[PDB]
Amino acid sequence: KELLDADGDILRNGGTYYIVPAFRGKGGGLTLAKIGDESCPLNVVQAESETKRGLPAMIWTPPRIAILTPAFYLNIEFQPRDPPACLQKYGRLSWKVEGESQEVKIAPASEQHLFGSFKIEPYRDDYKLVYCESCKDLGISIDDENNRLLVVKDGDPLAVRFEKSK
Repeated sequence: KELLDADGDILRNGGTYYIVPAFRGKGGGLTLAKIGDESCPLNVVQAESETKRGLPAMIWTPPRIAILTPAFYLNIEFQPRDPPACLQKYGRLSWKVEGESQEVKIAPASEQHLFGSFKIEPYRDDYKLVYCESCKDLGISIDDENNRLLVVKDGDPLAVRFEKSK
């Protein structure tokens, strides 16, 4: 199966997309939030408002191939226009999974791996994101303050689509 954006174009290696929900009524696209006692927004979350596309995400794999497929391991990097000061010296805001909490967060730059651990898979009529420590679905878990945390949640994936950032 081919990985397509919402227009029908195959996803590009190194392309930038908004990662938006395929279903209505439970939040918008993927973005960052500060959680708990953290002063910096290091958690990947779904936007509370369905009207929001979230942050552009650059998706890439080391092989010098022009398109992406479900077989490739991916790095996913948020590219905000106006990153908060605490994240301005990162260079790349790459996703990781924290092993003990299973939360998707932004990695320190020194921790980023050449091959990422994410993949994109068809899911019903849309797509899902998976994390490969076998691979497990990423889904949403609500915290005490109603933040919609992106977490490993095997069997309850967040269904997503990809919109070109432009």
